[PDB]
Amino acid sequence: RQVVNFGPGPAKLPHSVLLEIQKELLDYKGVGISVLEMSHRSSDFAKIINNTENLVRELLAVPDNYKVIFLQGGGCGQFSAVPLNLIGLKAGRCADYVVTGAWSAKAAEEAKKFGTINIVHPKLGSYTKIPDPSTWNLNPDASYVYYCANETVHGVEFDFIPDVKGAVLVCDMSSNFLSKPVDVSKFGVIFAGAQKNVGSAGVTVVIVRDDLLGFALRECPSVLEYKVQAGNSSLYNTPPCFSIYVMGLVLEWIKNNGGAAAMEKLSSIKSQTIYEIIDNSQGFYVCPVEPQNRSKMNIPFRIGNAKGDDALEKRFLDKALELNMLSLKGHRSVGGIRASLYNAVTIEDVQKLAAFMKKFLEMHQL
Amino acid sequence: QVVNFGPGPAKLPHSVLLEIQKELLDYKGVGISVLEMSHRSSDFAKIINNTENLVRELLAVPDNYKVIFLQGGGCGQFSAVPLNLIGLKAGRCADYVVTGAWSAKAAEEAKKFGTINIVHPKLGSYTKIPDPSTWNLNPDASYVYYCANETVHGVEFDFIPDVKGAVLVCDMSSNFLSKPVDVSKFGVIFAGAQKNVGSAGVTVVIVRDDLLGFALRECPSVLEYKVQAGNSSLYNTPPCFSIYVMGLVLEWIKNNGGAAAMEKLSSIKSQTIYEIIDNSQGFYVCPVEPQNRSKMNIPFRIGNAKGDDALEKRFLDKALELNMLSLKGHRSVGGIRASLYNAVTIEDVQKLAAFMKKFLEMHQL
Amino acid sequence: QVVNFGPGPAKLPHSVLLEIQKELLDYKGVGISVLEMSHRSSDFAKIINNTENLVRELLAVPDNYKVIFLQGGGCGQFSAVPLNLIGLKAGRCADYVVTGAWSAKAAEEAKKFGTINIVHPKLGSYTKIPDPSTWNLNPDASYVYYCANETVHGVEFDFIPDVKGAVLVCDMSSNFLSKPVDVSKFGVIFAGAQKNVGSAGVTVVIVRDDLLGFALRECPSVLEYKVQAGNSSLYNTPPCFSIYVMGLVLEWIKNNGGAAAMEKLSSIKSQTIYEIIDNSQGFYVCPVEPQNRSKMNIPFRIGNAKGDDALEKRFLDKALELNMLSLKGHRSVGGIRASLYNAVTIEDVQKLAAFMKKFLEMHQL
Amino acid sequence: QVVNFGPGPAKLPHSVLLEIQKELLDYKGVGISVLEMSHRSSDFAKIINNTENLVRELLAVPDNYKVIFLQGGGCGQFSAVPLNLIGLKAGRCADYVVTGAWSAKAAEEAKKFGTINIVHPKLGSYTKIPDPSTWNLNPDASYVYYCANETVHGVEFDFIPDVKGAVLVCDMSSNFLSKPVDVSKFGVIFAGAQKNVGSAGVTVVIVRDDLLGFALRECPSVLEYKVQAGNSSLYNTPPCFSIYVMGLVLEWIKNNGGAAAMEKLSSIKSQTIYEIIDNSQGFYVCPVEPQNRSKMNIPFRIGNAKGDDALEKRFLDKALELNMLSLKGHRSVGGIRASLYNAVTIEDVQKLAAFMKKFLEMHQL
Amino acid sequence: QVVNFGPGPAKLPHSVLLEIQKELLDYKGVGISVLEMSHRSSDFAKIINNTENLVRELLAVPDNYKVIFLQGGGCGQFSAVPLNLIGLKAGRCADYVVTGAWSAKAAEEAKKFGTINIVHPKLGSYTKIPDPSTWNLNPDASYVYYCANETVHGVEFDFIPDVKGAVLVCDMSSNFLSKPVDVSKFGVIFAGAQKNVGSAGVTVVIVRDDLLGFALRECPSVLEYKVQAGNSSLYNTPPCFSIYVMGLVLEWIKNNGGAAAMEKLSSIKSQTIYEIIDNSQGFYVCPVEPQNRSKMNIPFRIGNAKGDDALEKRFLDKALELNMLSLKGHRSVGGIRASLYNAVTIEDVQKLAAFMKKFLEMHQL
Ligand SMILES: Cc1ncc(COP(=O)(O)O)c(/C=N/[C@@H](COP(=O)(O)O)C(=O)O)c1O
Ligand SMILES: Cc1ncc(COP(=O)(O)O)c(/C=N/[C@@H](COP(=O)(O)O)C(=O)O)c1O
Repeated sequence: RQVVNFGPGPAKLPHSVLLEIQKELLDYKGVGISVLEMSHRSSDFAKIINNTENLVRELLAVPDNYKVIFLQGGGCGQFSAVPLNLIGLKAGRCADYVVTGAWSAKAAEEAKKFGTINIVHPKLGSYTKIPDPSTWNLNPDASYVYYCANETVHGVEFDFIPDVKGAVLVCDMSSNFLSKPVDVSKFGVIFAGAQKNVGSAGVTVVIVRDDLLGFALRECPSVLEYKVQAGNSSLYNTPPCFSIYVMGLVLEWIKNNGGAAAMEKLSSIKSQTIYEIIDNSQGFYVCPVEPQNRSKMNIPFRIGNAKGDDALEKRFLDKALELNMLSLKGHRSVGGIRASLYNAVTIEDVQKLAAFMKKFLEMHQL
Repeated sequence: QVVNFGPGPAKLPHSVLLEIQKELLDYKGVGISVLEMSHRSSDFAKIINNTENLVRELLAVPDNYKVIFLQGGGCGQFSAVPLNLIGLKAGRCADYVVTGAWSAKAAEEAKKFGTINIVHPKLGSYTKIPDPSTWNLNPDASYVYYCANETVHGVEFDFIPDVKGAVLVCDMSSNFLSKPVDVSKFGVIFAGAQKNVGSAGVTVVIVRDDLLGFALRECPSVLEYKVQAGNSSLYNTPPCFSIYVMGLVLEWIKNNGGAAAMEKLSSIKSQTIYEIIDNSQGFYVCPVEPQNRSKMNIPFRIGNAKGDDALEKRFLDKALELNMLSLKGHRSVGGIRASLYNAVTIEDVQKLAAFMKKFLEMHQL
Repeated sequence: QVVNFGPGPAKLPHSVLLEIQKELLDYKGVGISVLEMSHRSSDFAKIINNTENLVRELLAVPDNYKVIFLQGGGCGQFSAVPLNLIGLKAGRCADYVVTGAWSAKAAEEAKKFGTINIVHPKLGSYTKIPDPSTWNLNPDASYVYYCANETVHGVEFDFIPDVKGAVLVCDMSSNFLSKPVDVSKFGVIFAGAQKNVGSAGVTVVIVRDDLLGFALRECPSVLEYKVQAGNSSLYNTPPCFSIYVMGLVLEWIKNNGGAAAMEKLSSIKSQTIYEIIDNSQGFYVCPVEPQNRSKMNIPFRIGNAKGDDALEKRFLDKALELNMLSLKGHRSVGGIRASLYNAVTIEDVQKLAAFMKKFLEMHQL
Repeated sequence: QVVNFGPGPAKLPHSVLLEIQKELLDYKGVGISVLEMSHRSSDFAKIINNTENLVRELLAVPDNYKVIFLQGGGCGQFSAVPLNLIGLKAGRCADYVVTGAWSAKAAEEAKKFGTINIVHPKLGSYTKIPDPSTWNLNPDASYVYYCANETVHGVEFDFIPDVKGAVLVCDMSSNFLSKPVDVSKFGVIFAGAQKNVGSAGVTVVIVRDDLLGFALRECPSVLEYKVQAGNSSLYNTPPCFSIYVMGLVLEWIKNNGGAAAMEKLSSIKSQTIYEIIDNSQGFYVCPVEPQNRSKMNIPFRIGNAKGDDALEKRFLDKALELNMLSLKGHRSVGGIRASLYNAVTIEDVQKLAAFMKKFLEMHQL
Repeated sequence: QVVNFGPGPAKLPHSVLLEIQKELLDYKGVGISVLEMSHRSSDFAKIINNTENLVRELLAVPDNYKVIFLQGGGCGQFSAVPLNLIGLKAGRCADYVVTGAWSAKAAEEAKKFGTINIVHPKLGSYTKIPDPSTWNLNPDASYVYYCANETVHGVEFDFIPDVKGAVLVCDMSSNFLSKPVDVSKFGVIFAGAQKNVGSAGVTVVIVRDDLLGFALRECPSVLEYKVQAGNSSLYNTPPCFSIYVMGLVLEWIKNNGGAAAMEKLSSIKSQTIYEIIDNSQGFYVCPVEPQNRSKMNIPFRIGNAKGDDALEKRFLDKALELNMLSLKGHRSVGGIRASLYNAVTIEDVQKLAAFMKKFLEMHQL
């Protein structure tokens, strides 16, 4: 029985990628050492981190006026780095935030340590929709505007780029990075933790417009300052060498599988398969997210009713584990069930979940 | 062949790399990779808790000391230790002992968060440790910071300095677990894993549990000691594979005799090279005073104290021809540098010893 | 490393070729090969019944439809369809729609068994589908025949044509189970397995149960639907191994999302190649109208519409160096033809996409 | 341990299955399966040519005969033989020699294309070949048909009959290449390959090259001898894998001594069983007159001429317990039947003979 | 791959054996082997003088001591020590400390040359060192003898016992040059080279120069200290090759850090094994008391203190299967004995440590 890994982050990696890492784990391409032993200042690793940046630029069509850097600290680290580097862009130290789920809320709260944060929309009773941009109250003197493209815990995803009336746009794409093409010119800063969609945990990719450097605060750590790191080509200090090497192998895998354009159509096929089972389930599976904001990456749902049948949800997760389908348990803050369908999750995998969901419904529906 | 004298990231034990390779696709039968593993799983809980217990056992860490695993490397703590501690006393003052390039870098970084005073008079050359008595200590300084092993200049403390009861913060990146350490006398110990205990990506921090909460407002949450300690280093996704790698290297250190056996091997390896430099009749020149000579990093010059560039080039070329990697000195000092961390075996240093002996035998006048 | 763009026989899933190899000497532990298995044994009964069940499941074939497995390939049904159905009405007439080479061959073969009226005027170039509303249908015709996907000219139906209540017959040889089909609207569907759902030697035929018993006297017993449906495809020895191979391919299609997912995967594959042609600025020429372009077979020319023989040879030569087999166009059209059947993965097509993009960038004037 | 006495499909040489298994993913280094191989490729031309040459070599087929490989099995030829040859003379009549189940099936099928006349009186039991002197031959008949070996009743011709110079069509399916054959005496020879030369899916048809061009109008083009001979059996996609398998079995026959050695081996094998029957003192009864006994299929009963069902079941149940498969007689006859085709080794017949001897020793009253 | 745990002769450094091999036919260009070198040549004089200088340098032998190389092994000094020194006092009495089989064998041999008195009561088992204050010393005895490291029983002295001024003779064959030695406090130190400093054939004796000339009349000239020291160990033909071999081992010990490094390596190696024995839950049983445990020879039992014969046999069988040689204990004690001399590297000990850990995990209940 082969394992089906629906991991939410860290998540599943392509099997062929794990085969290459295992192959050259003790003698990387004849150099004689491992990537785990490789000096970050050698020519050998210089090609690895340069090829990784070249892949990020190619796959996302990143314009030449954007800097691509690899930092540590994960996504939650960028929750501090974005205000540290950008909240001083305008004297008021004001920043606008769009809270559509748990991770955009966690980021807005963290930004209050560095400036006056304002949520541009009236609070949502439940993270089940994106507030209409026509209802946003945007500060014209705000340094930037922040929003989260894909909410991992709640399954709410933007399928558009919001109009911030010309403001500096900041976006958190950790749970949908390189699942679809992006017009990078519309953004000021894009960041994404690699552990979810483009590699393994340890490294965070950040795409910064080159004219936004140099507004960092005095309290910004040098290792998180965009100007410092973009000047040293992500090599101000020792970067997560192995995680940048793993990321390049996952990026090379996306390119060989059709790039961002193909990942979007595949993400449609996978998410549709599950969403159709839910909508036709006659209430047996309950996804409260509204259809136009449903995420193609994370599909959280309940069983039985809108509040969730705990016994039925316990049998579901237990029968799914004996079938070697891991990490289907929803986030501990919402409970229920969460199916994550990142790039590495194959169509045959979603089919296994889809068949199990149809067989489980035929067996417990009333 | 291949003998890796890397400064950091450095060589890993060949036994460790073999196990990482064996279970990269199916970690101990669970069915997934550690690269694929979730930090909120019970499987990674065993990994990160086993790594913590090894840090506590091998270093004899008291139970009133938190052990957290952060990101950002060494230079991350250059910003993390002031953000977490410079506000311990209202002055926002800190005493810094600059014995080399890494203590100077941390001293410069701390200037972003308060008043930073360098304790001694500025040295002309990082070749000696300013005697602890000539230290201009501030009684109201929030903490005193020094670097146990200066990787670029080869100046290592073989003692714990006296700071008149101040909380002591030490940077042991390039000598972590190379010798037993009295953790009780320290307030905060940090070390980047890539030099002597793991691979690049994760940093060990040992903090006395009564120094949390003095964090400035601008301290990022992933680097705030109080936050990460209260979440067992799981406030956000930690460098899972790096923590798993370190757990195996710590396991290797334990099986070979712990911190007690590492120190004895550190002396054998370091003295083997130092005997060659001292008996070299001026062919090899190491400027460090013998009492402060590092046992991990040995920088020296060839030909003269200023360095014979043409001679040092044939050295590094012939050394590369013999598959001895990363012997080139740091770019700010030049010359040669031999890094003899835990994974570097006695067999390795003997190869470097026989090579330096013959090279001197063929180029000295 | 080989990328198989074969047009029929075509590529099989690597998963399927592996299980066929493992079980070649001892199928499921019964002691013998499938090649040695008797068509009367209880073991082959499970094989052919499962292969019948999968066809009914993956296409949603209603209960009033028979599913049989014949020999003779697709061209066998060019004679078996008239022999079985041209006598539905006493006139011995049949309406045929000639959109390419394979419907043209079927129309000429049917003239041996009756009077055949082609429903539309000659096209001059197989580049479009004549409008079904302009179709000259005979209300006394026994059936209406049409080829859903023309493997040589790349002309595919993206709809079911209205034949005004006439018994409808379709040649789905080259797009069988590449998309869902409303079987209720058809009278007879047939498809050679060697193009999309297995290996050569067997032909699947789907017949409405009231269309049996209209076969002419001259129809062979092994090709009479009524005879073969009455014996469950076992009137004589069936292609046992070829039916077994089909069952594994169908089981592979079911495990990958059924026909619904094949249609969307075929959209990704064909859109990737067709866009390279449209943006080629005349370097790649596909004369088929976009509304009728095939998602399975993409024939095109290089250089200009009539074809540059020099560029088309280097394309096929460099494609052969890269192990991209069977990309040469059919003998009657020449040029290039890429076949993107079910087993052809997205990763395969990307190798073709990168090669066509690089060839254009290197020879475009 | 399994001993396969299958009637058809039958056992294949273990060395053939071993080679098919190892080349199944990468046939002779070309990079693809034969199941994926195009029938128009250089590789398959070499396969189908080698299969034809071995047929011509082992049977010594004269140059004025076409060797074509068809689909539809032997029952397919039951229609292809009349469709191609019943119009040879204007009367459209054919004379048929019914010696068992497969002659009667073929004679009845032929009645769908012309007037068929059995040349001999209806035999009360298929136990003897009517003396060729008794044959009532029509001098205006288009051909004379007879079955060489009746697989169900065990009646075999050990001579080429005299048909007064008429064109002779023979159904050698169950004794093809079990002995040399004077091909020059025949007009059409056909044989399903699943009994003694390969796997199910392909039929070998040897036609004298002047009998081409007499096919009826209703003959399917895939079954027309003239069409297929002009296309080297490549008018449409042929059963590629079956022909590849058939070639390997032909190579195995050639390496084991050709048709001459098969006749010597088939004599030793059938004698081993008949000797048990002839000396069984009525315990085993074989109704066929010994001068017409088949050397390939040995049907018999246990107990008495009509057969004791209680004893025959215990025989088959114990035989199945010993892993001896397909010993049950045909459904229309019941009882026991042993098929001893070329792949059935001498040790296989030795296991059966030792079992029959012990079974006779345990139940003979 | 072979790991040599021999008790004596033991393993030699792989580098030393390589040099012996390379220059076996042409010792440093001279044109002859060492095996052919005349002991009276200028070439061999350089060799034996080199070996003597290395012994003085590594052990810090004061100038008032003679260093001589003799034949006869260690047992040769069991006779040579009484013959040379028992006449130092007219009583012909000598004190012998019996801690194991080698001091016991040395005490018996000493009775041939005088009245020998064992200083303590016979132990029930050679598991500890009798307390030095419990020693019954003869003030009129010529000398006091003891064995520093008992190879058979694993009892080792970690001190220089106070003999109240008497001249002290010590048997250091099992730990010679495994640690710094205060040579001044002894009268005669001897050690067979075949255990920790070379190959069999030669024995080193360190004699204080004021103790020469007390040899009895029956002392052979080749074994008299005054004779050999008077001819620089060249009274007769000395074991030329065994001295040359020994000189390379000494050169190897010097390049690896002298005796101070051999002391640290012995601590790491012995403790790695002892930690497994103390934590074995009685699975491994070392009978020696912790304060007298040898660091060169570790004897233990498996299963219980008396030893499970079947369990220890499967231990030695899998040890041989893993190419770990000479682990079987001495015949008088049985069980397992692991020898950890200077040439036995840490990797060798780690190999054994992992094997002992896995042998326990698969046999312990
Ligand atoms: C003592 C000490 N402190 C901090 C660091 C850096 O850790 P990082 O901040 O994780 O890179 C290091 C790493 N030493 C390395 C740094 O080299 P680099 O200049 O970064 O290429 C070396 O000596 O070559 C260190 O030795
Ligand atoms: C749509 C459609 N219908 C019928 C056939 C005939 O298959 P067969 O009769 O089994 O060969 C085919 C076979 N097509 C193949 C035929 O190749 P061929 O021209 O036979 O070498 C092709 O397109 O190249 C088909 O594509």
